[PDB]
Amino acid sequence: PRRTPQSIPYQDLPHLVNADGQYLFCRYWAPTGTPKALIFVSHGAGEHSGRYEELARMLMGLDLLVFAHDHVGHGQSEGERMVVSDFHVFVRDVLQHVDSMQKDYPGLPVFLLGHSMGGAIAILTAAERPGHFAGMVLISPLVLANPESATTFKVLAAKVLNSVLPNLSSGPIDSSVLSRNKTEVDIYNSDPLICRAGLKVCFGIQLLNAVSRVERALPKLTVPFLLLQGSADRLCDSKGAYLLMELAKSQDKTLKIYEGAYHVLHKELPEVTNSVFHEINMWVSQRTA
Ligand SMILES: O=C(c1ccc2nc(-c3cnccc3C3CCCC3)oc2c1)N1CC2(CC(n3cnc(C4CC4)n3)C2)C1
Repeated sequence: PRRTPQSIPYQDLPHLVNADGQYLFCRYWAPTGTPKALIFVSHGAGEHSGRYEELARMLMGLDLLVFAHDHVGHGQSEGERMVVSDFHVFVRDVLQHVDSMQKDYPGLPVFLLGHSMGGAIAILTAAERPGHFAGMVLISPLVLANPESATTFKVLAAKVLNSVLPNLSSGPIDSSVLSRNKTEVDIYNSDPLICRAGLKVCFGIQLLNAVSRVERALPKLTVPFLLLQGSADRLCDSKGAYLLMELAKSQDKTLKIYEGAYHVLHKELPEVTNSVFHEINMWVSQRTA
């Protein structure tokens, strides 16, 4: 029988088979009553859906049915770790899961929540289905990568794109730039389901594709969104958040800047994280009443 990369049979776990025949591990948090809306949680590179337990439980407490899967190559889903044939695979698979849930739960509004790479996936998902999503919550979405990281990575990308170098990777990122909360950093460094290895160059190329595709999608984006961004973000440059606010056509767009905060706002210092949870709670509550 088919098993996760951690040797657990998929028959023992919630799952979905994607269009490429790959098993995706799924998570669900459903309220005891009739849901007011559905919301898909889109995780970022290297991590997995289990990192969203507390946010998901908050949203479920608002009577939303929260659902997620581990993207291909991540967590408990299948696929060579941190490989993707094309970035759109992630978007396609989100859409499959959304479409499946909308059948089981017809007539409900559907929201997207995405962090980091998962925020770029959310943007591209909404841009593919204009008018279909009720709203998007973006936590430091990948709109522009760190300019310094992008420049040096593009040099590595040149080698892989001009030669046959299938194993080339970037150096690992220093986990301390992910959050000022050292306990959250230590937890991230301890989770066996998180891939903390240096980025394979082929995957980083797909992140460059994500950035290019987000740029082209902005003038089409009309979905309501809440955008949360730290001013000291070394992964997704804050300039991308300002550009998203300026270039999206959405009539309902709000930006909250957390001064001094690092990339992972929902795992930051308690004052930041508590505010992040409260702001998402209010924004979703106002749009599901
Ligand atoms: O999605 C991403 C992402 C986004 C942009 C990236 N950029 C590179 C990158 C790296 N090295 C060389 C180059 C690059 C880029 C330069 C140009 C293109 C590639 O890696 C990225 C990853 N995540 C980080 C990520 C935050 C997750 N988290 C969950 N908890 C925690 C801790 C606080 C508790 N952290 C892990 C989710």
